[PDB]
Amino acid sequence: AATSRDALPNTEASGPTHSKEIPALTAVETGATNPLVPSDTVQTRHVVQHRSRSESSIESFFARGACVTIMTVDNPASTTNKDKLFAVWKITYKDTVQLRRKLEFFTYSRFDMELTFVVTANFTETNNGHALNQVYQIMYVPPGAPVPEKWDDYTWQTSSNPSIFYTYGTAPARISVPYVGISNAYSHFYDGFSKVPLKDQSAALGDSLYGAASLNDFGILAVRVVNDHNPTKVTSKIRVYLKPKHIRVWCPRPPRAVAYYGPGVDYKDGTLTPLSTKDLTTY
Amino acid sequence: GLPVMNTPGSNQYLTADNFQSPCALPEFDVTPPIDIPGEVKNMMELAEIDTMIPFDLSATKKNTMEMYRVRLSDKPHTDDPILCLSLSPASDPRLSHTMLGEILNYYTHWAGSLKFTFLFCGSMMATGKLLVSYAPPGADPPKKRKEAMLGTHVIWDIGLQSSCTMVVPWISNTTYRQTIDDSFTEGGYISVFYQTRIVVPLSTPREMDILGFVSACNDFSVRLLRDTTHIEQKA
Amino acid sequence: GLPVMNTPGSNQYLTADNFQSPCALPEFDVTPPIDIPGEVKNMMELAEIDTMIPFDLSATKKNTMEMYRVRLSDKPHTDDPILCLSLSPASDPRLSHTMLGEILNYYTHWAGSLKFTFLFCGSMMATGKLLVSYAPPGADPPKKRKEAMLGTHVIWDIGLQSSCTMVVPWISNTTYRQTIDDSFTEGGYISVFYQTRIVVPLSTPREMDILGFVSACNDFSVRLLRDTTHIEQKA
Amino acid sequence: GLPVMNTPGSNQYLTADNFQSPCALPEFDVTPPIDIPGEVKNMMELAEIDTMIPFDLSATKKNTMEMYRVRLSDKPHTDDPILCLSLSPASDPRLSHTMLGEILNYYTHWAGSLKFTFLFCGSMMATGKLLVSYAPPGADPPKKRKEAMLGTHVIWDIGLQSSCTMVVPWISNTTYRQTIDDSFTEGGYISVFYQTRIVVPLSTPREMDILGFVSACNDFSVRLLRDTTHIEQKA
Amino acid sequence: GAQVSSQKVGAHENSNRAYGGSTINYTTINYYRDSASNAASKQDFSQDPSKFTEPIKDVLIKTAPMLN
Amino acid sequence: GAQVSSQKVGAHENSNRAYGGSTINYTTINYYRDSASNAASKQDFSQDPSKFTEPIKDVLIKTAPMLN
Amino acid sequence: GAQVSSQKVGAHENSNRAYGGSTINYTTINYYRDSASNAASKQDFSQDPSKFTEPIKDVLIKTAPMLN
Amino acid sequence: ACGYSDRVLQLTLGNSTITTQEAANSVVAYGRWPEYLRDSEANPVDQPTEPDVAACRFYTLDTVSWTKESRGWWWKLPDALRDMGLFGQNMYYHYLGRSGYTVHVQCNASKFHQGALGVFAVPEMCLAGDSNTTTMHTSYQNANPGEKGGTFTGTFTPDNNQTSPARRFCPVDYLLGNGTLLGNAFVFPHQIINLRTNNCATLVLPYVNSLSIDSMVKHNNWGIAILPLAPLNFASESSPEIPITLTIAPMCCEFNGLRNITLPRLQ
Repeated sequence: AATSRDALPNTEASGPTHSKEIPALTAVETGATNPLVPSDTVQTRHVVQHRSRSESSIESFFARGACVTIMTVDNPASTTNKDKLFAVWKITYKDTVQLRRKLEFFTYSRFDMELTFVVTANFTETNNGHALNQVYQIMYVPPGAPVPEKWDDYTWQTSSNPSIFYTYGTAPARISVPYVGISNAYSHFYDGFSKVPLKDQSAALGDSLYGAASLNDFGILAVRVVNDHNPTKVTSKIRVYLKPKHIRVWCPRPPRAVAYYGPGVDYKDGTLTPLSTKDLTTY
Repeated sequence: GLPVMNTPGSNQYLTADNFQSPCALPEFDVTPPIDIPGEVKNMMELAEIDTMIPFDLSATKKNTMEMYRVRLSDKPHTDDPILCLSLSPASDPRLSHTMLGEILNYYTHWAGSLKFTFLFCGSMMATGKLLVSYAPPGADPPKKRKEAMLGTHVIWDIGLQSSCTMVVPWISNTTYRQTIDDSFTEGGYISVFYQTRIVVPLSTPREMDILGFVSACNDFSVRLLRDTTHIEQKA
Repeated sequence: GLPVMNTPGSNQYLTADNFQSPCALPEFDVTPPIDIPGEVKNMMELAEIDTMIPFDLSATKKNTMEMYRVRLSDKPHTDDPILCLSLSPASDPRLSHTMLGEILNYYTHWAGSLKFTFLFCGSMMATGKLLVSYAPPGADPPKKRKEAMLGTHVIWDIGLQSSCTMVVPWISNTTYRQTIDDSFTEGGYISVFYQTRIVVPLSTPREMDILGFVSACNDFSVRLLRDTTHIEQKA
Repeated sequence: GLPVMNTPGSNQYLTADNFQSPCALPEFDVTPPIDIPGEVKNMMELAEIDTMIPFDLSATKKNTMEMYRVRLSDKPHTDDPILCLSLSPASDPRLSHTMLGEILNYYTHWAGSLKFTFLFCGSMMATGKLLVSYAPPGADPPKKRKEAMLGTHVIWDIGLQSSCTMVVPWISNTTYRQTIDDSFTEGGYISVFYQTRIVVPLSTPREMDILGFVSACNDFSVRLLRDTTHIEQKA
Repeated sequence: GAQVSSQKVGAHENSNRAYGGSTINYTTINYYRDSASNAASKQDFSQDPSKFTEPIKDVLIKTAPMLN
Repeated sequence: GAQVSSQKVGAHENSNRAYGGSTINYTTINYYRDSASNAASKQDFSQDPSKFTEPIKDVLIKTAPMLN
Repeated sequence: GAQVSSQKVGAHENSNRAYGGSTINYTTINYYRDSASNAASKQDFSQDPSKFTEPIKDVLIKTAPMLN
Repeated sequence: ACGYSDRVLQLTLGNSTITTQEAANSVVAYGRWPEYLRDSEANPVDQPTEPDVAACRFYTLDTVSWTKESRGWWWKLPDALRDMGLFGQNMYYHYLGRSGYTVHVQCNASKFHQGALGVFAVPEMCLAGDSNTTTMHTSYQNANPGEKGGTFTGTFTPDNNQTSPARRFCPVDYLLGNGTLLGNAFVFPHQIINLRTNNCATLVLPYVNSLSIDSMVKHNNWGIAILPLAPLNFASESSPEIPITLTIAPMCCEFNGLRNITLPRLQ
């Protein structure tokens, strides 16, 4: 019944005292934190508190949609000596600091990823040319499926691969995805290995990187330029914005203190110093 | 069919917008949730858990253990502050990183009473009385027990019950204060002084240290979410 | 009329999307369906029908009949596996093509207990006891009856009832396993050994062969559809 | 789904349009309103509060205090107007700035009866009778008490009750008048004359001044909002 | 002539109703006169795999001996 | 199958109802069969911070002495 | 959860109802959960100009003498 | 009534019994106390084995000496035990093992010493390695120290050897080893043993993990990390030394899918 948009317990009035009751004194060893209300260390009046935590709720903290990655792709002239560029990004929030620190406050999470795409595009070369409104294909290639070889190959036939055909210049594309986790919460922090080493085997044959779980959890995104090699080479960028909608979090871990380094919690030297200076006796 | 009219604001994407959108994997049998020990329903819950304040931030002692140990001595009673602190559970470098102060940067307005808890970490024999004090803004910060004394203080005692907590009652001119070092929405001033002196018997460590913790009270709340300055993504 | 607003995600085609669309042939009198013998309502139904495992995949014996006949002999009792198999009803070349293993590639997560059925295809006289066994992952695969024996086994008997079935109970750390040779979501290990030896009387074929079949149980289910690697369209 | 049709007037922004639009800060806990002393529910409320008319606008006396003091003397009774004024609570420079006349520029049509209130600001001894008068348009403006007298007048008296108010009854050919100096929708003519003369005893200031105030009555109302000419933004 | 049905929500927080109780529905409206134009209602069934797994001119009891 | 709920208006003038009295509602309609496609209903709850603040193998009375 | 209200028609011919009788209404539907997103309902009130026109530590009768 | 004052306890899980006398009324991870797997949320289909008393009892690991230059210690529970009686043998024998815990960190001084040991029980404690070149490359043999456990360090030291590296964790203390401030670390289930008062800390940790029951040989769950908050001092003496010693007890544990014995390359 106590929803997020209620109204903090109104401040009760309170006069002098001289009781053997000792609210003020704690003892942090117990790990428990004294739930002392303002009403204890001072005489308080009867304030009718209207303010509510309706905005700090776990749902609202992650109410904005963060940018998980950018993806460069380009359609060059047929006569191009180089193969046509089709970017392929492996679904995993861990690419940019922002959304990665928010999620990282919690040990485990169960959310419904609601991916949106703001696709842009300019003419590379100095050459003064034209290009009929391009259309892009954003194929979701599920963990284990065959990742696209050439730009135009069979893999793109997409008989069973959830794909979106975005026409340039239009309301930015959006596809909601339900908890696609193998477990019961995406583990923001995995302690342990994906293969245990066994004595009756070579040090290699059975090794593995710490913290890594599934080879392809979330999946991979194949994005091509669907049209054919056009005289005027046009490069494009597909910025994907992931916004965790129906979300839940567990175990409140302390926020990242020093600059992120790689997919693993590991940290580079130098960046190791986070705090700022201040005299132990200056306001 | 049905004559409609596209309204100013159509084809417009708004990051924090909330509209229903086609599902990429139709029918996908979602895996049933288990009952994992330790859920969290609202950020301000975390705000009510004490986190040790790194009181000392001297070039030498910063970014290293020594930063949380506020040393006290058996020096002859003086009337000078054995720590200060600008109530800005967001701005002041001393609080800017504590869970509370770390969550406070992801917001533009904080409110409600805070509760500083101090733990005497030293020899069971050592005794003494420390005066933890707060004085709302707009007046010379307190630099002498004589001046700080006048404000809101809890003359604490180093005994069996090893810790204290001086609630800083939400006394402010606005309903919420800027979570940035703004002058109009000033915080106030916190400062612990010796009400006596830490007296010790012979063959005792003459230099014990105190650790301070800070947390919000079931009154505190924040609003208007933003991006914390705390972590940068270089290139 | 009616002021509407085009929302982020408009004019967007989504292959697996499900929206009503204008009908090309309006009124076309569809032909009434008859009751054709043999309907199918759900793929996992097919998954519950045994399909012979091509156990031998040796350059010589592969892609040819000899590939499904697992030969057994009247050799003096040994403690070595007369077949192995990595429980990966999707990954292991040995299962990758069987109906079950063929449907498993059109998916990203499989689950539920499987059931391997072995048929002794040899002279009515020949007898013997074969120990079909399974051992959940994370331990040295079993290479001796002495080690495999410790796991989950069904010490089968070559008699009147010509076939057996060792159910491999769904014992796994996740609710579904990756239908790709992933290390974290490892399958386990299956392996038939001679519990005695195939003993035969005089004037009998001394080298009979066994055929293995595999299928899912009313527990098995798959999710998150994909494109099978199995068939390529060159140019 | 649902076959719709974009209607003439789609994707069209209309400044004064009123359509629901996505919220930028979803959930933001708005701060509860207090009960601030002095609310206003409708502009025409302000229109009913008197504001002193700057009657004199002579190059010398304009834009300076002297502009609101309409001086009267103890001169021997004459039949000439001691002030004029074109009823155009919007157009005539004399009214164009008063609250009433200042709000009237933010509109294209005004209506209802106005009420001019005059305050005798002079020596408690000085007495006299001033004839404040109004004559609807379409006739030679009144320049002699003899001609103004014929119209709608209130022959006021300088006594204990220091002020008077001549209501100008809404007498007009249209339901509202152009808040611009339009000829068809003419206002009329206001003009105070001495009905006797301001007589004073010896040792009294022989040149006292009168201040005029103007305001609307619970009948007045305006319509069709526009941008006041009064304040320009150069570059 | 609304076609309101219940979705199969995985009791997700603040989805409308879950482990706090409640159900989740969704409105549908066939818009075209021609049936072959309706949205694939996904409310499909499931038969017993028996017409393929257990097809015999008799009956098979599992605890019994196969080849009687 | 309309999902009409009450907004939490800050009693704003001429918003429909406030300090003159009245309430404010908003219609919602789940349109897609797949739940993970519904609009985040924002009607989320709030538990007591106790499983983190006050977690002990006993009970803690504030007016009492901590370390008994 | 329709919000049907009456427009203030100026009894115009064939507008739905006027000098032949009848009333005119218009449907409204708050669509967003956040109140500060609703259409300015324009059904605003009007107080008496007294707290500004007639503000005195007593009462003023018009037919009476001002400065009593 | 009587001396049932919070300060004295008498833990008895299994056939072992702890009876401390300065006891700071114990912590129960997240209110949630350890229990068996309810059929409603179970996963693997065989019969789960349950050592019960055979395992559930208290196992003392090995003691750590505590000086002035001491920078902290860290254990990886699921693993930390791997030897300790049957919970050691059952540990390896099964592919799946869900186990709860009761860590009792023992350490007492005289009324004349001083210092505070923050005993933090971090769920999914992923400590960071030490190779500025490649990330996570930390070796297993090295990643799971068992009965002995590892130890936090003063300042980070990058592993340069690259013909072949040292592949270890280089866990800095102010960053709780996982690159996140210690002063903020008081968010995990914890107790500060503050020499003046209590002479032990008892945290009961219920199995926490994204899965119903998971592995053990592989994946770790809880990890204890004891850090000296208030450095130890005693009398104008060069250096003092008190010995901190933890005793853990695996509670409501169960294991699935028996096999052949696992024998990891721990050397």
